[PDB]
Amino acid sequence: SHRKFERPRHGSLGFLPRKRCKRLRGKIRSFPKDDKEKPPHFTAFMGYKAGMTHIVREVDKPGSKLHKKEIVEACTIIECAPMVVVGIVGYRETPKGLRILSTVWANHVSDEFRRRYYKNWYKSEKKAFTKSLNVPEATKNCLLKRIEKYCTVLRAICHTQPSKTPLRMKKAHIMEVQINGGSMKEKLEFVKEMLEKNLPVSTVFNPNEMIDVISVTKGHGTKGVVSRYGVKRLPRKTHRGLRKVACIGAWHPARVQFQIPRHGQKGYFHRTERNKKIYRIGLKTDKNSASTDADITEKKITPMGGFPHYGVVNEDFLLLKGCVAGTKKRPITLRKNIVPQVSRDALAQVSLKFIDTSSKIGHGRFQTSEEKVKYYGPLK
Amino acid sequence: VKTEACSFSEYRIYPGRGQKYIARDGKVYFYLSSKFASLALQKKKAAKLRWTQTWRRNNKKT
Amino acid sequence: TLKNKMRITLSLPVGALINCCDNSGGKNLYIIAVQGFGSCLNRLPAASLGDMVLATVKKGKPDLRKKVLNAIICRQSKAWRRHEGYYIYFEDNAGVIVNPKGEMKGSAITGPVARECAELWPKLSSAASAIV
RNA sequence: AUGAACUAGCCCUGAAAAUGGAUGGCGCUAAAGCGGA
RNA sequence: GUCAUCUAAUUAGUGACGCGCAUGAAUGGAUUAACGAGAUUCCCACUGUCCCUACUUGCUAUCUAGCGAAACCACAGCCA
RNA sequence: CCUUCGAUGUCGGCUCUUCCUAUCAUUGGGACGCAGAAGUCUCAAAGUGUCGGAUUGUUCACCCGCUAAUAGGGAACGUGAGCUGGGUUUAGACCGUCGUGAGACAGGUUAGUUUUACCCUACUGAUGAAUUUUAUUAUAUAUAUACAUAUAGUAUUGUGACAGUAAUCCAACUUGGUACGAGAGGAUUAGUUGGUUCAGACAAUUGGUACAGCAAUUGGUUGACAAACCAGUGUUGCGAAGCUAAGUCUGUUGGAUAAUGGCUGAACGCCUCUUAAGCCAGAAACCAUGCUGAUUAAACAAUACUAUCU
Ligand SMILES: [Mg+2]
Ligand SMILES: [Mg+2]
Ligand SMILES: [Mg+2]
Ligand SMILES: [Mg+2]
Ligand SMILES: [Mg+2]
Ligand SMILES: [Mg+2]
Ligand SMILES: [Mg+2]
Ligand SMILES: [Mg+2]
Ligand SMILES: [Mg+2]
Ligand SMILES: [Mg+2]
Ligand SMILES: [Mg+2]
Ligand SMILES: [Mg+2]
Ligand SMILES: [Mg+2]
Ligand SMILES: [Mg+2]
Ligand SMILES: [Mg+2]
Ligand SMILES: [Mg+2]
Ligand SMILES: [Mg+2]
Ligand SMILES: [Mg+2]
Ligand SMILES: [Mg+2]
Ligand SMILES: [Mg+2]
Ligand SMILES: [Mg+2]
Ligand SMILES: [Mg+2]
Ligand SMILES: [Mg+2]
Ligand SMILES: [Mg+2]
Ligand SMILES: [Mg+2]
Repeated sequence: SHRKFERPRHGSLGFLPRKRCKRLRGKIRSFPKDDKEKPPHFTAFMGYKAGMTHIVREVDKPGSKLHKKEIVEACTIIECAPMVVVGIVGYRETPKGLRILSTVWANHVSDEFRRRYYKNWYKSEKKAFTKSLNVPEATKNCLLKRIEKYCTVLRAICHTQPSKTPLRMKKAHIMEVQINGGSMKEKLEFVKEMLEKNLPVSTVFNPNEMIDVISVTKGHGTKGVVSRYGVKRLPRKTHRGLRKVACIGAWHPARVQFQIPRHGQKGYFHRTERNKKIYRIGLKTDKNSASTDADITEKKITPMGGFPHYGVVNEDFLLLKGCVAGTKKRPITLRKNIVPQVSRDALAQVSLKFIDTSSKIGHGRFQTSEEKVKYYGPLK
Repeated sequence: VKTEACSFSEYRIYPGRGQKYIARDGKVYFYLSSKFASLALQKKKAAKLRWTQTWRRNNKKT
Repeated sequence: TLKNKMRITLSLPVGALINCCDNSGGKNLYIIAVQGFGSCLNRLPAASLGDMVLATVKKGKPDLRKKVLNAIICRQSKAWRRHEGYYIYFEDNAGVIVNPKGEMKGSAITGPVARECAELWPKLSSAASAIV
């Protein structure tokens, strides 16, 4: 017979095989659609998560209750040291999917790029990328002409620089960045100019832009149905315990269906989130990178006492409104929107009035470490 | 940046920190931390505790 | 009159007993329903400090008793967040008796009234003493 | 060389139920369907 | 069952009515202060029973060295 | 009266999933005894919803409310090695009617034991080799080639067949006291600002949590002070880091259609949306896009090094 009272289903069947992910790195599944009328440009980047803080901002929404008020909002900070471009790969379309012609490498590569090919670098002869860099440039140019003639998609291989962070890891992370823009020849020309240089993050994105985020959530281990799916909790009189689902199914479909919630692993899942807005792109050549027009105190982004569980931020960074999946030190991938948005919030530009840099250990009370010594006077 | 006092131990309160309590009459009180709010709501006096700015003003310790 | 009322934390479920805050003759109020509440299986209807509710009077002058009436919440004891960046809480929970159109049956409020509640109802703002 | 009525073959409407399904299956229309030789 | 009362709302509780399927006098009738690990209704205080769940301690479960059973069993074990 | 009496656990509720359409609301339409407003009859359509309580053991009923709406059903009358045990349905006991009596009653009442998973399979997560009667959507210098090519080891970056899939409804103000109407009344669309129910994450702030830590204290015991200890965490206050909600952030647009309304145009010199041939617009429905997996394809590609040896 029918269930007595209706209620919507508990979980979401769209994230269903709740298993651990294959990797730390967030992978882009699809790229934005190539508009061949724009000039060639990059589409993605990668950095590391540092921590959170809050700011004060004025509102410009006519008709809202908050139309002329300063309000507080929470933001996340991502460290964005520059990447290095080291290779070119070209794809072509076949009825079995995209297919590779060849890969072309730069003339020199670094040791943190080479460490990524070794389980244990300290006990090796270090012979990776030693014979294939002496290739004559004539062969490389012939291969590039073939790529120009037969291909349809370019991507660029780039890697990060963990030595400029407080990380313990030394292997660099490697990823491919698709390049949209003009014709195939223009794309190839655009790429070749960068085969051994750095990408600053400010080249790829703009202030007040809207961006998508890809990363891996925090891990928790084995968790019960009550915590994993949020089912009801069961009366205190129950004999074998109360933290479970009472009925697994009707008699006669004589099996358990895949829609029933069960125990198992929770956390460490792969996610893609949309519409995170950029509030400030700070640099490392700037001494007052956390000061505003309305607060001329000279300041950097790092709170008093270090970012808890991370360290100090002394490269250029992004400031994002809201929250991002992952722990501290988790690598974050940054993609452009699939198609650009023209809404009232996607175009509006933001002016900041205050950024908080008080301590996040305990309950902070001062904005700089000089205020602390100025308040107390001499000690013992 | 504008800021105002704690009304229990007059430290300066920066934006995004505080906590307010409206009494039986329309008096407004503004603390910054949980410790001060708990102490004030237990009806303890700031002049009876050694570390507050009120105690060491009454003892000429500044 | 605009009805925007950015969200406020709800803590006053059905079955609560609160003060009456005005000069109409009643001494308390007993919430039995909340306007605008939808459907969710085991969830109790609950109200915050700007909503209109249905209540009875458990003590007060006899002609106000044994009936269903309308009321509006003016103070609440559970803390809630203001967008300027702090948190607020009163000591007690209070409300006033009104018409289904929001017009008072008494003629004066006793204590302080919330600034969010007065923005939605003009008669209550007119009849208040101190708005906080 | 136009109107009306009637009659009977194939086709169509009447024709709504619970796990996903049954001219035995694929499929079949110059039949691999229905009535004959 | 009808009337009143208790609630916002009463197949429940109490007070009355009586042509009572089929009430009634040591088969004891009608009451009744005190007493009861006896059967029911309402109020005050109280609370994780609940809204709606979260965080924590011991002892298990877990993986190791050692030791070491039983029920059951035609043959066996994916579906429409 | 076909199966089960060397036994298929017998009412209801709670929890949880999936299916049906004989459509209550939400989406587009046709008709009216259709001015507007509010309704009634009806078409495609199951994508998304279908509640809080008082009395009763109840299924069923009947009132108080909110709502957009508070539709109807199935799965051994879904669901007891999931619970619970109020009812019925052993043994005690009371009342009424019946019986000479022992006793009966589908008439009331009160008290009355709910056992076992370590096996197979299903489902949820976790390790993992072996794949030449094997495979191929090219390679090489306009030419040739299946009469061809393909070894293994350790790593990185990728392709993506196939399977799963996600958002939903409402209010206020403007349009505008307007079109319509004698008056009383009185909206369709579009815009702006918020909210409900869902889903996926997060901890800057607020709250919760204590066997990091610091402080206070009762009984007892080391001669006193100091320093400590026991009372299975003796009791009390604050309580960082971490976890966490009641706190914070985020939740697309294309192709081809069904209903209906139309185009050109015979049959039938007029006519006709086709009840012939040939076309158009068009829905919360369908297929993609986007997202999760991909020892779901015993599946594959490019690259970098190395193999007393092709
Ligand atoms: Mg029990
Ligand atoms: Mg902190
Ligand atoms: Mg002080
Ligand atoms: Mg319930
Ligand atoms: Mg045949
Ligand atoms: Mg009686
Ligand atoms: Mg006698
Ligand atoms: Mg007798
Ligand atoms: Mg053990
Ligand atoms: Mg079968
Ligand atoms: Mg048998
Ligand atoms: Mg059985
Ligand atoms: Mg049995
Ligand atoms: Mg019918
Ligand atoms: Mg319509
Ligand atoms: Mg309609
Ligand atoms: Mg049954
Ligand atoms: Mg049946
Ligand atoms: Mg049992
Ligand atoms: Mg049962
Ligand atoms: Mg069972
Ligand atoms: Mg019983
Ligand atoms: Mg008995
Ligand atoms: Mg705290
Ligand atoms: Mg904490």
